[PDB]
Amino acid sequence: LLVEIERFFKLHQEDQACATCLILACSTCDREVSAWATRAFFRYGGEAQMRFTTLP
Amino acid sequence: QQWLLYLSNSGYLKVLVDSLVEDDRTLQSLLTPQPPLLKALYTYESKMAFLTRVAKIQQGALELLRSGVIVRLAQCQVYDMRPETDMFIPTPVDRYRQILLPALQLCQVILTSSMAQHLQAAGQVLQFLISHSDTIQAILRCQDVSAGSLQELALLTGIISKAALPGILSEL
Amino acid sequence: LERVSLDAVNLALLMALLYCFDISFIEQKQYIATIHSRLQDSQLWKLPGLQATVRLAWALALRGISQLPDVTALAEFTEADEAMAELAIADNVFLFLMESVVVSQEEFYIRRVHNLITDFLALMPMKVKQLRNRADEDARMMGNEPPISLRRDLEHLMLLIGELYKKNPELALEYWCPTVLSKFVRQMGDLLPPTIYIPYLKMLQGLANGPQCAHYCFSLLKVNVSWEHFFHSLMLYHEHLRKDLQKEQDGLIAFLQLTSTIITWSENARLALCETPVVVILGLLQCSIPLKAELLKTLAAFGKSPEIAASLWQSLEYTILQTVRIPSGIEVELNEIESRCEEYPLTRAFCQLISTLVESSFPSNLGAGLRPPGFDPYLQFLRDSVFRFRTRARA
Repeated sequence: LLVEIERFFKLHQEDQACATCLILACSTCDREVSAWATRAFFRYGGEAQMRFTTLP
Repeated sequence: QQWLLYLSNSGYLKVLVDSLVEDDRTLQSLLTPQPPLLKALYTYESKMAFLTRVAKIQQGALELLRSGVIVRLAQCQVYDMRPETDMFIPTPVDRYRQILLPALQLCQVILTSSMAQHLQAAGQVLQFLISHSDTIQAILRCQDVSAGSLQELALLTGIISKAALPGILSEL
Repeated sequence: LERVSLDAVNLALLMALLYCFDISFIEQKQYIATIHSRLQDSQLWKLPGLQATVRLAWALALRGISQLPDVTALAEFTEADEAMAELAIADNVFLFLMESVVVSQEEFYIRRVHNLITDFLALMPMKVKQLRNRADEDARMMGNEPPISLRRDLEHLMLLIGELYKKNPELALEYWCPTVLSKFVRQMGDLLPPTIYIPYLKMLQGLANGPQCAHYCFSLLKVNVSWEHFFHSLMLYHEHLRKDLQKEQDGLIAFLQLTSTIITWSENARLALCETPVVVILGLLQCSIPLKAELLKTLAAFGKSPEIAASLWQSLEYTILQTVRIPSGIEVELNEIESRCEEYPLTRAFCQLISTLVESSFPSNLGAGLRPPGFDPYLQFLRDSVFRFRTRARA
């Protein structure tokens, strides 16, 4: 799903997606693309799509 | 052996390449100094020989090339000109062509002495030929002791040609 | 005709003269032989360039005529042809062709000239090689433009082609249609000297003219120098440029001119070139370069009609956004564009790219992360432009 992670998001939920995203980023032997993308998702979520946030 | 490593480094290379540039200038200054010539023929020729010898082996050729041989040669501008353009004239032609034969041998030797093919050396030599083309062509026909020097120069270019990607082959 | 150098009127006579030499057989060949001899004598005249051309042309033809061996056996090639032709080249016989070609009864002229142009390929190859080899060796590693141009006879020939063939696709097709020209092109492709290489790129651009020709040019690089090599060259130059922080401008400008010409006249193929020059071209744009505008023009050609605009928009936003610091106001945003798009060419290129991308679509929440998102700041930038326009230089 790295390229579309909405599907993961939908089924699993946002929190879980974030957690997995963190693991992929940290995960060792991974391609830079994967780690960077996961880092990007973790940090910024999906641009103009899913936003990453504290809500009152 | 031994030397290649030591010598390399230092010193010599740097100094000797710079001295190539100055070699061109030194051939002109050559007329004057015909006299101070005696000194220097004993030395300048010896320098060319030293350079040629280093080129004959793999490690030596690498050091010369690293020193930026092609650059100094471009700077000397020995090749990027026509000798005929311009003492009894046949003597000056013999002398100038003479310088050209040794430098050309040094270039050919450096080229072949690496892996002349896909290697970087092949590319550098081709640039040498194309940039100094028409001299190669011009060299091909005529005579005298001057012819003898001319003949040797012609062979040297031919060796450079085939040794590289065939200068002709490249010029498809 | 001699008692004309500049006078354009000379062109009117070229049809008759080109065709006349073409039909040398008609003459006798006691007469043809006499002309040949007279011409060699006539090498006295450097001032008349156009005499030099026409004579050179006659030679290109004569060689073919000598095919009936009665004539050929009689003559010695070195003395009879090569020496004279070489003299003519030295006396700027190619230069004036280039002039005839550049400064383009059209049918008679085009037909007769294209016959001339082709005759030179097939019959002449010895001369081409002689010149090419001559050129490679001549220069030595402060060259003035005049010094660069002196020996440039081969490149001039390539330009001759470029001007004559340009538009005209009809003529251009001849090159591509069968796999000697096709040989010529392969041959030209081989010439490595940076200047020959750049003119080769330009000549091909001219050849690329029809939607049909463009397709062949696409295949020429792709299948039977490859497109990849081309981008590689661009990539290498990019590194050298940045690591460092005229010759290159010549080469690069030509590289871009060519990519532009084909990408414009192409179809599904556009995506293929797009993915590949797109990434490299983007990188080149980041560098200052004089050139910026030109790559933008090429990029635009690459831009596809559909959804897959996104890579391009990101490049553009990233390539305005990156340096700029944007406060939370509007002006800072304008500044981002102004800083990057410093010169006139840069802007015109930018406008062409933008015109293309804006044609029908872009990504949502563009610029997300870095800045206040959305397309709006780009339009603001135009305030900088068409506000200013009134005060151009230069209509």
